[PDB]
Amino acid sequence: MSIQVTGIIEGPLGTPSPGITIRVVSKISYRNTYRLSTEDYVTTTGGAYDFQLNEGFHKILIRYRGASSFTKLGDVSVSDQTPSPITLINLLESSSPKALVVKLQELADEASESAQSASDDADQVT
Amino acid sequence: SQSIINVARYIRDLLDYDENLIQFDRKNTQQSDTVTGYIVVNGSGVQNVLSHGSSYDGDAEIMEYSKSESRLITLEFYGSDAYENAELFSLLNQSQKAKEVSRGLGLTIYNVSQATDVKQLLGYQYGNRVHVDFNIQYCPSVYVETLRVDASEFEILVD
Amino acid sequence: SQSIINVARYIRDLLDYDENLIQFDRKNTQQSDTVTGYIVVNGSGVQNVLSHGSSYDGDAEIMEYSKSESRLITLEFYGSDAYENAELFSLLNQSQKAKEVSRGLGLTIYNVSQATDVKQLLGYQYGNRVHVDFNIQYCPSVYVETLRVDASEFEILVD
Amino acid sequence: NGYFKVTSSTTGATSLLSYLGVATSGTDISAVLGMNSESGAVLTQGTDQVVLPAETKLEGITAIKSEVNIKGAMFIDQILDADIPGIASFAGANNMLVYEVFDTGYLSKNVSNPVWAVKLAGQSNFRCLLSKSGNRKFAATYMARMHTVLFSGQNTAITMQLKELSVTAEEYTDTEIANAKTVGLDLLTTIKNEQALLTSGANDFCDNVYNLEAFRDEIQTNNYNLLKTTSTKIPQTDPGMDTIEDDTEKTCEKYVRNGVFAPGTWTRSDFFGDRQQFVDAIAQKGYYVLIGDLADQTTAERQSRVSPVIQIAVKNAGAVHEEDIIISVNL
Amino acid sequence: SVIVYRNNQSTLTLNGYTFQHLYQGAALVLTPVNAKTARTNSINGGVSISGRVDGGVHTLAIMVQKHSPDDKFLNDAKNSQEPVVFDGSMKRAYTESGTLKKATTTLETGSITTQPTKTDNNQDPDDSRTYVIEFRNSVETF
Amino acid sequence: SVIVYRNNQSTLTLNGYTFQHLYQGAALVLTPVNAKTARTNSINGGVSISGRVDGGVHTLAIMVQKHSPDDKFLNDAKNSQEPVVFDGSMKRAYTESGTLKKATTTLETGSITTQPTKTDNNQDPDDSRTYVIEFRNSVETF
Amino acid sequence: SVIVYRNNQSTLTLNGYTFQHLYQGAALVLTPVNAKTARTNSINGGVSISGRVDGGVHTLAIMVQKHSPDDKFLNDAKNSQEPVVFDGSMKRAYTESGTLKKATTTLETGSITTQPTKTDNNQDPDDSRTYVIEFRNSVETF
Repeated sequence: MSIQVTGIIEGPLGTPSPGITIRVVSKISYRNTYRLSTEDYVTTTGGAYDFQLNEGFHKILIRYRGASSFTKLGDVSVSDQTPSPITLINLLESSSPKALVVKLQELADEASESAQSASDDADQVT
Repeated sequence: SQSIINVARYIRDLLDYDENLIQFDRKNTQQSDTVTGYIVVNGSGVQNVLSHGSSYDGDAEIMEYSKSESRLITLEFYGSDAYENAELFSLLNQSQKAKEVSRGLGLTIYNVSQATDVKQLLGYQYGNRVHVDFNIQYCPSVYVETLRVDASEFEILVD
Repeated sequence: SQSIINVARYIRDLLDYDENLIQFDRKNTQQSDTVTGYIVVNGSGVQNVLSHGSSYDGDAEIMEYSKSESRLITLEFYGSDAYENAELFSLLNQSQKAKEVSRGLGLTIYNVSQATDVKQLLGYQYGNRVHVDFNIQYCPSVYVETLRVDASEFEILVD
Repeated sequence: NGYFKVTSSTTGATSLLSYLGVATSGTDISAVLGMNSESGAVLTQGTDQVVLPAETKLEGITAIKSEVNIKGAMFIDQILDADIPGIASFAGANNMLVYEVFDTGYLSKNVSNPVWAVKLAGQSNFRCLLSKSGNRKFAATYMARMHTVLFSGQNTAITMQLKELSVTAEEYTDTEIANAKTVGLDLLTTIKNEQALLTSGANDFCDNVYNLEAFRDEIQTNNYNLLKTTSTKIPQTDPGMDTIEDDTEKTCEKYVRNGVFAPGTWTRSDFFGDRQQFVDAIAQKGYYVLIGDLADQTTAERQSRVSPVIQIAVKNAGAVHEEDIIISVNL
Repeated sequence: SVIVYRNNQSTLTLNGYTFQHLYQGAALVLTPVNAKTARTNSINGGVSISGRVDGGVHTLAIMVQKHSPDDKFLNDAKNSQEPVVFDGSMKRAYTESGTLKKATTTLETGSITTQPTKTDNNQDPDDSRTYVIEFRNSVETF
Repeated sequence: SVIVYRNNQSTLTLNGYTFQHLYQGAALVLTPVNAKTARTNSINGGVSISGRVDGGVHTLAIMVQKHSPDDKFLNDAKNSQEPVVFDGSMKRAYTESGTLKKATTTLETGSITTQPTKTDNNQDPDDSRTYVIEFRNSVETF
Repeated sequence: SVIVYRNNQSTLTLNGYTFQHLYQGAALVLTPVNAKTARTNSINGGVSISGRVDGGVHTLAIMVQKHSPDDKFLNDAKNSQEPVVFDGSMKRAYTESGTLKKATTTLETGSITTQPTKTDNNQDPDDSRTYVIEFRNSVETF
């Protein structure tokens, strides 16, 4: 299921400012290469962030309201195996590798479920 | 981005040639065992743009910034069988096999322009090395979530 | 003067990219941690002038010496993600985002002309480095407190 | 006419609910017949009994434009005075003309006189006409004479000063000729034993109001069909905003090359953008379209998918109605 | 004077269709085919000024991608049974000093007048479809 | 827009015979000999649009190997007793974004119009037989 | 296609005399002075094909050594009382794939038409006598 990353902005992310803003640009491979979809999230008091996140390739940026530009928190690849209740600093550590091509081979499971659907569709005719 | 890797793909399965024996370019990679005929897709040539398209889609509403361009990517064949892997490439480039395998590689493929057997000074010895030239033309793209205009309210005035 | 810093601004918030990761040019600045993809606005290209305007204002009476000119400023992207920050720039340069954010930057922005993946000899190793070219055109100005002429007395003569 | 009507013999509170369904006893015709429940089909269930709608008002004209999109309206009867301001406001709001006649009784500058009320109110779309006989037919030949214009030819913007009409003129003396001229009415009278229709300028000129109205409606429609039927939806790209500016600029071209607007100096003081470009374009092109920048529009209305408010400024072409000339005799 | 443009190239649109695949490298160009006024000049400080009827007649050379929506539009225009009139505008946005002005140039009834010289190479890539729409009135205003 | 071609050069075939020995370096080229519509332009915003009868008349310059099956076909065409009409097509395959489209250009009744300038050198190799088949209708569609 | 020539240059012979002192660097060149067929083209898909009477008329520019047996022959031809007709052939040998073919081009009644521009230098050696024999029929066959 879709994940929900939350925590308190601490450490290298900066001081827990009660107005800090984050921005995720998702690279959803749309038709030919991909489409980038932006979304900006803000934080409650005490520097607290709490927000759900879809699966796929997300680039996270951080900046403070009234600042001059963002800061590159970095890339990440949320997959169907990352923990759901996780902090952002922790997730930033699980950046996207180039295993994606091996990941593409998870289509074997899809092939199998298609095979089982074909079987349990065909058999009932009797 | 992906263009050089794509032409590497095309040369990978036009010559029916190995993964580990095609290295890219002026990266860091050791050429051990000179006779192991390598192929490298030298992309050092300047890629120059040609046009900057901009298309827009209506229903699944996003738009599409494109940039057609071309680069004189050269191919350097190494190894004792450099000459053959030069010629046999320099000649199959415009066959069925090539023109049929470069299906989805979003990358045109022009004719081989010229060749050269410029070897490399391997330290008091000469290792076989051949360059073949051919302009390659492709077009990277990106998609952006803009949004359309559904109407336009406005007012006029007159003397 | 301000032009290079302005194009640095434009590239700062077209790529939504960091302050500290855009350094200017052939200044003194250390490129530590090669993978930290930098961007530098190389202004070493000769800027050539085009015209020297001269306007004059009447009531708040001062005048205005202008000088339109252009320079082939290049952009060098570094870091493991150099290629992307090249292409993704080389293609967003002519979008909404750019053409909408360069509001007050008194600086036109032409199309990206050409690219190159000329790397840098980092001492027995190759660090990713890509140049993209685009002529930039701007016009510095200065204002001077001259003063107008309210009348002109004079005399004539005849044979 | 391609419609299949099925009506029960009984009238009143009898329902043909079914959309032809399906019988298990044969091969259906319902699906191919196009009157299935899923298929779009109007099924006006039988009313209970005879119904007696109360008498509406002439204001009920709201219904007519609700269904036909007419632009020039009439009424067989004379419009009673108390309804005059209401129908005038309706004309101003629903963007059409309404021609009406009055007898000589309404010849005054008095507020109690409804037509002068229209003039002082600026209800310029409510055109007022004069007939001593009260010849309501005079409206017809009037409506039938103004609207003959194509808005695509070279020069087609016509006034109505002295245009042939299809109703007998009447007899007036001078004083009410002048009064009608100065209170907005129009006169169909005799000049040199001929039909002579004279318009007025107290209320806005017939040519002017009709031209402006067709112009505004045409701008609206060209902008609309640029935007939802062109099949390539135009963005908020600055190129796209320029496209939407060019659409209205092109229509303005169509109108200056039509006879409605001509280049000239701008008399008014109010303007937009900046005086210099404004007056320059009007004096040269006869129109000026300046579209608000995407910048000046907040994100709140951007997500509303509405462009900035375009501002177009036009100048009418002068129509000769009067000529005054003086001739001396050097002997 | 001090001047800076938004809108890199003059954004252009004919028949309510906007050109968005412009061959980089000076695609659009407007050329005045004729003068603005011919004169006959007689003796002793006398001339006659007459603005020709071919005043604004301007040819617009467009360079577009070899097979693009823009070239699709121009081509479908070229191959119509009845030659399609072209009306529209070429314009740029530009901020004079701080004030934002728009420099527009209308383009009245025009048509194809030189087809692209369709060239296809192998040595070198060439996607250069150059149409020439030559109108009659091209009035710049600003 | 985004675009990529299969088929390096526009694959070409006249009279059901396909050209397969094309001199590398921009062999084929299509040139429009004339306009698509001439106009007469009168006063005060008035023009007249007339598509000429020479609309599609296009010359196709072909460069072929000095003595090749393609040059054999073209030469045998050139030396026929009765000049041989040429009908056929120039076309390319190309994938727009993901969709595969084909851009075709018919070539109606045409004929030789400039023989190759037969040049033979010794300094330098030259196998450059350039024919020019100029048709009357060359309609590109896509 | 695969092709290789014997006979470096097209061995040439006029009036049973063979040219053997050919200025190196593209001595021979055959130019078609005219078209092969002119056409008139009328409305709605109609053309008329007419092969001209000047079909094969080809000029052959020959470059020979300043004073050579070949230039002696050409000169004695040039200075004859009655201009001497030229008949002969230009041809090459060439092996297509393995098969040996011969590509011949006849040259019918022809004559001098441009004398060499006799230039003598001191800076630099120049032995470049360029004659132009322009025939009427030049039919290549192979």
